[PDB]
This record gives sequence, structure tokens and C-alpha cells, in this order.
Amino acid sequence: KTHVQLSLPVLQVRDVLVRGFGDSVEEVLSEARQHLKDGTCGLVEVEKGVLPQLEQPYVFIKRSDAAPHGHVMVELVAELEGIQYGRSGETLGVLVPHVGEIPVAYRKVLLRK
Repeated sequence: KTHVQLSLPVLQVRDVLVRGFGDSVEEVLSEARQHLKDGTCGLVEVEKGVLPQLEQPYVFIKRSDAAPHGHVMVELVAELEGIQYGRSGETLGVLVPHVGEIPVAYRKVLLRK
């Protein structure tokens, strides 16, 4: 399928054990896609003082449309030293590996894959 219904566990930034997907724009987008597919991807909601606690390059999920079965359509945009790779709508959060942290909520997304 071109789109996949996912429920992403929302993690507090201070709980996150693995604070990024890797060391290049291409690697983090690759790793984010694999974790999204394997159900091993968490979401941190972006606020003041969140991003400097996470590792660049960042992977964002961004609203791609204005929401089937409650799932907001999103796509991936990466960021490194203030340059973004991709063009999309409003940020829903930054993706990180999920390694068993207890979530505070779930974000239903429809991922363009």
C-alpha cells in the first residue's frame, strides 16, 4: 500500500534513551522508515527546549493533507544545520527509536510510504 495506518507512542523527551536515528539525512530518513514499518518508532511533540535535547539530523512528521479513520496524513522531512530535506505542512513531532519507554499518548497517522 502507498499509505499505512500507524499509532505512534508519544514519549516525553527526558525519557528517550536513543535520541536520533543516525548520522546523515539519508540514514535518519532510512532508519525512521524502517522503525515506522517495524512498529519501533516513537514521537516527541516539539516545544521550546525539546530539539536541543535530541540528536541531529532530525526526522519530523508533517501534516500532508487537511484524516481517514482518525489518522492524520503525514510525510517525513529531515533537518540538519537548519536545512530541511522535503517540503510538507505543520510538524506533529520529531521521530525517535522506541525501545520500551512508557508513552503519555498515541498519535494516529496515515504514513505516505
